[PDB]
Amino acid sequence: PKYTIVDKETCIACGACGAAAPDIYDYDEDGIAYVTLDDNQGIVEVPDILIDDMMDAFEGCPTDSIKVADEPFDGDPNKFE
Ligand code: SF4
Repeated sequence: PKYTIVDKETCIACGACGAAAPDIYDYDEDGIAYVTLDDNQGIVEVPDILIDDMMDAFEGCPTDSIKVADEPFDGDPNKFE
């Protein structure tokens, strides 16, 4: 499986990820991205049909703020660092 999460501490509010993967990422009132699948907790497996969009958003993010992993993040975007 795949899980994804935004590191809100590094996001620069550029609007690219919601364009790449609108069913996965949206934004708070200040434009900081978050994963809508699971309220940015990194615990809901990304649907198979959405993985390619997820990878577009992940690869495109200018500040490497989107994380992807094969195990849940359990709330911590920096778990695998
Ligand atoms: S693409 Fe990256 S920097 Fe831009 S809004 Fe999404 S998470 Fe933030």
